[PDB]
Order: sequence, then C-alpha cells, then structure tokens
Amino acid sequence: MEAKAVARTIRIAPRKVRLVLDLIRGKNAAEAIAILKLTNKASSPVIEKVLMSALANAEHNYDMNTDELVVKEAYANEGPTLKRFRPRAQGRASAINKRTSHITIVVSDGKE
Amino acid sequence: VKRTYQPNKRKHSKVHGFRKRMSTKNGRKVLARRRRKGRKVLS
Amino acid sequence: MHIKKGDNVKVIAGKDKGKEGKVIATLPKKDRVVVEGVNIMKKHQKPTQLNPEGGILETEAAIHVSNVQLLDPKTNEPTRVGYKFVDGKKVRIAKKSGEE
Amino acid sequence: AVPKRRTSKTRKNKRRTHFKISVPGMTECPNCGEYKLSHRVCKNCGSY
RNA sequence: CAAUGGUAGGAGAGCGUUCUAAGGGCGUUGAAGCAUGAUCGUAAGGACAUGUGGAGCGCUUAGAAGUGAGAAUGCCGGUGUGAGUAGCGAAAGACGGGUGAGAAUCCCGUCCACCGAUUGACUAAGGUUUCCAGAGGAAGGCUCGUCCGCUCUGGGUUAGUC
RNA sequence: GGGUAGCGGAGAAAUUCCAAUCGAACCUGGAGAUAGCUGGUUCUCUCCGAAAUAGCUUUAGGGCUAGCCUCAAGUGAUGAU
RNA sequence: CCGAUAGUGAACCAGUACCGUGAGGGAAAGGUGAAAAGCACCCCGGAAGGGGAGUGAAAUAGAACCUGAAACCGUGUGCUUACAAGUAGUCAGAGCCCGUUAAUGGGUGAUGGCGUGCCUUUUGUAGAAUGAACCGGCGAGUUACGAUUUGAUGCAAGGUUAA
Ligand SMILES: [Zn+2]
Repeated sequence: MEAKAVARTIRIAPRKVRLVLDLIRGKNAAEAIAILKLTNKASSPVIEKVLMSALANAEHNYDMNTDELVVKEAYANEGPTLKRFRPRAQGRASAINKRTSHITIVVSDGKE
Repeated sequence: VKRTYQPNKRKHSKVHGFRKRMSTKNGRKVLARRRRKGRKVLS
Repeated sequence: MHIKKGDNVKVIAGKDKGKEGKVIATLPKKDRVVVEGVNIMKKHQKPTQLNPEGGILETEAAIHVSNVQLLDPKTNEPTRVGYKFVDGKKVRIAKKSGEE
Repeated sequence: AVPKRRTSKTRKNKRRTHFKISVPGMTECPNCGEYKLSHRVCKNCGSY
C-alpha cells in the first residue's frame, strides 16, 4: 500500500529542493531520515518533516509497519511566485523572483 | 547633491491652496474643473 | 408574505415533499419560511466558550416559500388563498371553501 | 558580451549533468545504533 | 478530342465565425467548452467514440456584420534563456552563559577594537506616531532571526513667566 | 521672508539658466495637424495573366494620358505563317 | 447593442492606489454551493501544510473556492544513442515494442539517397539587409450622402413622388 504527505507553498526555489530529493528517492525510509539530518542544505529540515508525516500517516491511518517502508516517490512542484524589485544604478529597477515549492513524498511497504 | 523640492509648509499653502486659488478668476477655474472631475482634494 | 408564523402547511417541492408541518419563523426579506420537521440539517458543533466539543447538531433550515401551500380546514388539501373584505378588515379565504 | 541565441532545453540539461551533490560519509555509531559522520562526534548521546 | 507553372493585377465558385426570421429538433439517461484517437471531403474544413464538465446548443432556407493574424523595434497579460551566473552598498571582533522547535546573526557578561571640532550633547526646518510596554514571525529586512523604525492591542505629550 | 514668467524673465555674456529639459519651459485644447516617406494589412481552391517604356510635368524613388493584362457586350475572317 | 483585454477611466469603497511643486496624468481587480449545511473528532508538526473522519449530487465545489487551453517546470517508463560534421526534415529501410474509428495498422529507429528557415524589400537575399525571445488574447478599405456602370425586378411615351 502507499501513504502520502504534501507541504504546499514552502518558500524555497524548486531548483534548490530538487538536489536533496534526488538523494532519498528509492531509499529505505530508515536510511533517508539520516541522510536528511546529516546533510547541510537549507531544504533538509523542511523535507524530512514531510517524510516523517508520511510515515505517521502509514502507521496511524493505514496500519502499516514502519520497518519496511521505502521512499517511493519524492518530487517538488512549482508553486506561485512573488514579484519583488531591486533598485539599480541609474534610476531603473530589476525583477526579483521569490519562488515557492509544493513538496510530495510517498512511502510504500512494497506489496500487492 | 542638492535636489529640487526642498519642502516648506508655509510656502506650499501660499502658492497653492484654497485662498490663493479663490483670489483669481483663473484660480476659480482650476477649482471648478477639479470639482466636475470629482477629485477628493481640490488644493 | 402569504404565510404567517403559526400556519400549518404542506410541502410541494424539495425532497421532503408531502410532509405536513407547522411554520415557526418567516424571514421575509429573503422569502424563506422555516417549517418544523422539514429540511433537517447537520451542523458541526465545534467546542464553544460555554459549551462542549459536541457532535452534529440537528436542526431545521429555511425553505423557499414557493415550495409550500396552505391547507383549507374543511377538506384538508392544498389550496391558494384569496381575500374578501368583511368586518372592515382584510380576511384570508381558501379559494375553494370558507375562511381560515 | 551577450548571448547570440537562446539556450535550448537540451543544451541546458547537458550542462547540468554534473551539478549534483553526493551523500555524506555517515557511518553507524557503535554506542547507539545510529548514523554519524565519519571522524565527527555523534549528535545522539555524544560519544567518540 | 483539347486545355490546366505563375508575382503586380482582373474575373468566378466556395468554406468557417457571431446575431435575427421562419420551420423543424437535441439536451441532467448530461448542452457548450476542454483533452485524446489509427475517421471523412479536391481545399478552406465536417463528423463519431471515450475522458473531464454541469445548462444550454445544433440543423434547414433566407437576412445582417465589430466576420478569419505569424510578422507593424505592434499593445496587455505570464513564462522562459542568460543561471545557481553578477551582486549582497566604505570600517573588528572573540569566547562564555541564557533563552528557544530552530542561534555566526537575539539578550546578559568579560576582554579587545573604533570615533572623540565628533560615530558625543542640544536644537530650527521638514516628517507626522516612527515614541513606550506586553505579544508575534506570513510579507518587508539584500543572509539568518527567538529580533526590529515591520505586524497585533493597550498606552504616552500637563505651562500667568519657554 | 519676499519680487521679476515664455511674443516673457534673468545674465561680470557661455546660446548660460528658468524643477534631472531650453536656438525658445511645462500642461490641456484646435487635433485623427500634415507626412508624394518607411513599416504593417488576417480563410481556400479555379481560369487568364505584365510592366520596368513614349510624351508632358518646380518634374524625374511623385503624377497624368498612351502602350502592355483582365471581364462583358458587339462586329464577323478583316489576324498569323 | 457589449458581455469582464469588451461595455463608461471605473460591474469591485474610481477620478481611488500610484506619479507630479503645481496645472494635470491615471490603473489593475467579477463567479463556493440549491442551501453555510464553511470540514465536530483523531493523527504528524512550533505553526503553515497535510492524511483520515464527517457535511453535500459533487470538496481539486474548502473561501485566491464555475470551466481550466498554451508557453513553461517536473516524476515514471516502451524504443533509441559515446568514430560522430546535422535548416534537423523527406523518400527508402532492418531490428525491437504494441493492437485501432479494422485498414495494403500504430510507436521507435541501425544505415542509405536527396535537401542553405519564414516575412519584408529588391535587377538579384541562406544572406553577414529588415522584423519577430516563447505562448495567449486583440490589432487595419468602413458607412453617411452624391455621381457613374453592371445585374435583377415593376411599369412604359411615359416612369416616379418629397416634406
Ligand atoms: Zn551515538
């Protein structure tokens, strides 16, 4: 069976979240907890409490066994962008993007 | 660099303002115009 | 409107159609009487300041007054209502029988 | 001084071939069955 | 039997889009729109099946036009590339303890540094609540933030002589 | 704290300044000024299909009449070799 | 006659944010559901967010809330690719993977032949002459009056009325 968890409009650029999701994709959830709390990137604390919430949905709502759970799918979708500015040298402005992310993590015991 | 517009409360109300406007026949034309446009401040 | 806060009516539309009920409140500005026993509701009674966590709180909801029709007292079937002036005042009559 | 053509999606995904990160050392602790970086202290009942 | 390359141009026959008339139809047992398909006509184009969708819309003959877009250093919206690139705005910090879900960055301590005819104290102008105390961390702050000139709800200016 | 205002002021004079502007400030109107110049002008098939030359022109990268194209109605062998 | 880029600048707390010393210039921004019945209670988290349970025909109908196109950004996979000189297709064609609006089918593609974008402007442009970053919207021979010519209709030595 599968269990799910999402975090919507987390204010981190989706290019930056994606470097850390490529580390835990297809890993056993006991090993991926440690990869995320032994990594120095800004999205790591955010990604692992999406991962722990999906493991909690697995045992409480669906009566699963956390020992054999695996990261089945982990991805970041583009959320909506904010519009900002930066003043420049001679009267002109330039555009800042403040880009957000939707984050999804699926765990699975690998049975049918 | 010194810039144009050094503000001044008393100069502002003597050059632009209600009594100055209502003193001239062309100042009353300004205020009539702004009334038929419906501006929230006239002076 | 044409229904008051005491009349007993029948329902001719909605899913609770064919039910006899009593009127308990009118709300004339939006044209929706509140009949007793029809259009039951299930509201989520959250925890209040002076109440408990609760459950579902059954109650009644308004109904459009066009889905209701009075009951003449003689035959006891639905009917429209007219007026005839007597006693100097206005009087409701059943359009197929005598006065209400 | 400025790009003459835009960069296609194909040419952009090839340049990003090597823009990735590797996992840390991250061995298991003998005191507590856990995970710690090699040659660092354990962040869980800190032993070494 | 004979003819049929074509720019500027001339001439002919048509396809589709909105609205109207008359006639006749289809739709919650699912209209229009949207998406997908290996279908049909000489072309512009027309159907049919499924998925999504939730109330309108075709057909026939005639009529009337804001009637068809790939280009105008076109106008408006919103999304790329450059690119994890340039930059992050003059000057010194260190460690200890504490608070917190989270600390290079917040509070307290010690030492060290820097200005001192001023980076000190007053006061015009100008600005109008930024002032104070409790609380908060969405956005603002070129990083972070438990903090703030930012957000929240309570306060604060006293004259016969200035 | 006041004064001089654009067909105008001010200038120990530089075409210098009059709100990041000055061989004549800014804003609204006449106003869709005019533009023989450049750029654009949106569906499909069928038949025919050319000119870059006379002549006149404050006229030669504009225009007008003729020459060459098309469609229609006539005339009827008057066309070509 | 328009139907939210339209129709008033303004369908919405529009002559308003905002800009300017001033005169003045001048926007963007509609849609839950029949009914609030607007998600009691449990679980992860500081919260935000979420997974269930429930209300409802329906919750990707959960308050940026009818439908939800394209550009753009991802995740999984069937066939393919590290000796090769590419306006990126087209015609020929093995091998492999599928099975339709059922018809001399669909996807991919080893290798072979032939192939210098589109528009505008020009005697002549692959042009190193012009324009366009991509996608969407919406953006240019109208209609009043008069003249002329053709078709079509009434009547005809007559035809026809204007206010
Ligand atoms: Zn340990």
